[PDB]
Amino acid sequence: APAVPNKPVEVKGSQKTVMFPHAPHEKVECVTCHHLVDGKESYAKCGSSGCHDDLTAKKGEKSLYYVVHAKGELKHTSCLACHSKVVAEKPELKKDLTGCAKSKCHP
Ligand code: HEM
Ligand code: HEM
Ligand code: HEM
Ligand code: HEM
Repeated sequence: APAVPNKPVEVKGSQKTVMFPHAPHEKVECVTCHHLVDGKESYAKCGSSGCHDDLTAKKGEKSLYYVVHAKGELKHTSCLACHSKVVAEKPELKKDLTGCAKSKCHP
């Protein structure tokens, strides 16, 4: 695999950009997020052409907003789905990991 980035990286939408840190996710398997595509591994950007390249729609497989924020029923784990399970076990982190304002994603 390539080396994991050692600094936070940009995740751009149509209007806002959020910084993603790999360090706190050191014990999550790479494949949980960089999922297989047509049975092969890939570390391309999520919003790459032919991937989740619709930067304005809020629903649908092709929407980057949806694959990031949807709370349930998906084929792979979204950022908000996993963070909601962590907050049930560590409720002190609710606003940092799930808030829409003043959180670690949208400070
Ligand atoms: C597991 C150790 C693992 C590896 C390896 C890895 C690599 C990696 C690379 C090479 C990039 C840069 C992509 C580029 O082409 O610029 C990258 C970026 C993102 N990653 Fe990652 N990553 C590993 C693990 C994880 C885990 C566990 C998750 C989810 C919690 C995750 C997520 C992301 C995200 C988001 C990005 C940014 C993509 C974008 O569209 O900007 N990585 N990773
Ligand atoms: C970048 C790390 C990235 C993320 C994040 C991500 C998430 C993701 C989710 C949550 C789903 C399920 C959506 C649903 O159930 O409606 C999902 C599904 C697909 N993905 Fe994805 N995805 C990331 C990376 C990439 C890349 C680099 C591509 C293009 C090669 C891509 C494509 C797809 C496709 C196609 C699907 C639908 C079928 C499936 O495998 O579930 N994703 N992704
Ligand atoms: C989806 C790409 C996604 C994002 C975005 C994301 C962000 C994120 C941040 C900003 C933090 C806080 C770290 C800090 O304050 O420096 C954080 C922390 C944790 N996350 Fe996350 N995360 C995304 C995805 C996922 C997934 C899919 C999981 C679970 C499979 C996950 C888990 C965690 C955990 C655990 C932490 C640390 C919590 C703690 O106990 O301190 N994240 N994430
Ligand atoms: C709380 C549920 C919450 C809301 C609501 C929210 C909104 C939001 C918007 C409107 C954007 C901009 C869309 C665009 O520019 O196209 C956006 C972008 C991102 N968000 Fe978000 N968001 C909420 C919560 C969180 C949390 C807790 C995290 C981190 C786990 C997070 C992450 C992201 C990421 C990544 C982006 C950029 C990619 C994209 O969705 O286009 N959000 N958010």
